[PDB]
This record gives sequence, C-alpha cells and structure tokens, in this order.
Amino acid sequence: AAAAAANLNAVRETMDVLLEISRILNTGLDMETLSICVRLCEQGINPEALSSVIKELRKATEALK
Amino acid sequence: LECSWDELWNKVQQAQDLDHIIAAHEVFLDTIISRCLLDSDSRALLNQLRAVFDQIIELQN
Amino acid sequence: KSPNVLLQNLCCRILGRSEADVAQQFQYAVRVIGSNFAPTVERDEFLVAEKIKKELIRQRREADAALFSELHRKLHSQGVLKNKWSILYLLLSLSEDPRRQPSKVSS
Repeated sequence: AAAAAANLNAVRETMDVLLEISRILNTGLDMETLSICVRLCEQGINPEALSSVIKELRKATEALK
Repeated sequence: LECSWDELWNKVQQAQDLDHIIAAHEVFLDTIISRCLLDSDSRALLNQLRAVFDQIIELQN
Repeated sequence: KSPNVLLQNLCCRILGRSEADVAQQFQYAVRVIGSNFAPTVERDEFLVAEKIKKELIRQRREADAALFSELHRKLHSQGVLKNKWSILYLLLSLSEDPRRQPSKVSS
C-alpha cells in the first residue's frame, strides 16, 4: 500500500526524535539499546523497574569484565 | 557591580516617575549582562574561563 | 512481540555477552520485569517534560530547552508510542550534568 509505507515513515521519524532527546540529556543508552526500550514501553513498563535492570546489567559487564 | 549600582542609585534618586525607576533597575541589569561574561556572545569566552576554574579545582588535589 | 523473548534482546544489548553464556543476569532481568510489569506510579508526561525543561535550564542550554518542546511535540504528533511518559522518565533517570557547554541541533 501507500498508507502502509506512511506508518513506517511515522516510526522511523520518532525513533530518530527520541535519539535526539537521548543525546541532549547525555545518557549512555545508544540507538540500538533505545529501540528495545521503546518496544518495552509500548506494552507498558514500570520505568523504575526497567531502569533498575539496566543499572544492574551494567554492573555485571564492567564489574566482571 | 559598584559602577552599575551607582547609575541605579542616581537614577532612582533624581527621578520623578516610577516608569523611570523601571528604567534604573533595568539598565543596572543590562550593565551586568554585558560587562560580565553572561550573554550569548560571551559564551565562547566563558568556555575558556571554565578551563581555568577546572585548573583551580585540580590544585586542591 | 511477547515480553519474555523481548527481555532477551535487552540483555544481549547491555552485556557484551550472549544469553547462552550467562543465565544469571537474564534470570534476574526476567525476575524483576515479570514481577513489576505494570507501573507502581501514575502517568504524568507533563511533569516529566518540565523536569527535562528544568534540566536544560540548569545547563544554561536554554536554546535546546525550547528545542525539546518541539521534539516532545513531534513525539506526540506521530503517536506510535503507548506510554510517552515512560521512555522520557527513563532518559531522565540516567541523566548526566556537567554544568557546562552547549550543543548543536545537528539540523
């Protein structure tokens, strides 16, 4: 279709806009990680829980490695 | 600070209008924003000043 | 997607390792997310917008502080995200403040 190519356009825009927001707040989360965080937010997620997971996983790849 | 305050004090003292006392307060601010490194052009100069402030706090170690 | 297989992609993103290497970290990830999946706090994308505003004012990056309003506007204009509050809360939580320099919009 054409409006089905207009929806993927509307996702490709936001995934770049949230990338701009990701750099102006100066977080370490890069574009590949953010694409997963958005997908978790789509079903709804506790952001206090998701942030706690990231804060633990980073301390087991800089603490052992 | 002292120079801008001088103008402020004089202009509130002599004036007979409170529209012209909102012109003594305001020019006092406008002097501070121009002489000191606070406005948008002086950001590049302030960027150099930050390195000096860093060098100072380094000596504390 | 399903949430359980989607939790695997994040643990391969943060760790440099595969999921067939370690299973303790992935166990902890699924354990906490499956036990708190619905938020324990209420939605406010408005106050989370104002706390990104207060942060960009705190940096004296006030040109980007009015640029955030337009990017936050674009996020609402497309609206492909169910909870726009959560991801901004997330980028807000991991924020870093040097209290120095400006940044360009890069177009």
